[PDB]
Amino acid sequence: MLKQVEIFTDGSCLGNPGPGGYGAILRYRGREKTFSAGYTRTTNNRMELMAAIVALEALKEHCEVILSTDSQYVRQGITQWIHNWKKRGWKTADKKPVKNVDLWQRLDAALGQHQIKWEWVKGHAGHPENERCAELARAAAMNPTLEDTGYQVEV
Repeated sequence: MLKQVEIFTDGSCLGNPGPGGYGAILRYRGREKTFSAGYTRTTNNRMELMAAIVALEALKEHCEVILSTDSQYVRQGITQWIHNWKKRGWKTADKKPVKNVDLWQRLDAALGQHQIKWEWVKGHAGHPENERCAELARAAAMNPTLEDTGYQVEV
């Protein structure tokens, strides 16, 4: 039994906007849970974020997590953006809502419930788990069955 929750995530999109999907593997309690869904019209950035959201919202209790992902998008947000966006009420320099605020807020809400350690990996050098996430993400993108109601073109 592992003493830390381990999450692996990836997302993929066939357009901008186009069919996308995500794959996330969660090692928790003593089980390995795999999550994957496809959206008819979305973006690659929204799928990377959606993959982390889904895994984290699957945790019912406060946990110690290690999230491994190659998303530059998540990495940039976690490390350079989110802290300053919160100070600014989630507005850009020109006072408009930040792009994908819906998902960033939803991620934020999940983050604050656990003790997380982020593992930024190189796509070309991932764990077999990262590689499976991509497979899942790809498959999902060829069979979308959900609507990304949050997706906008505007902001």
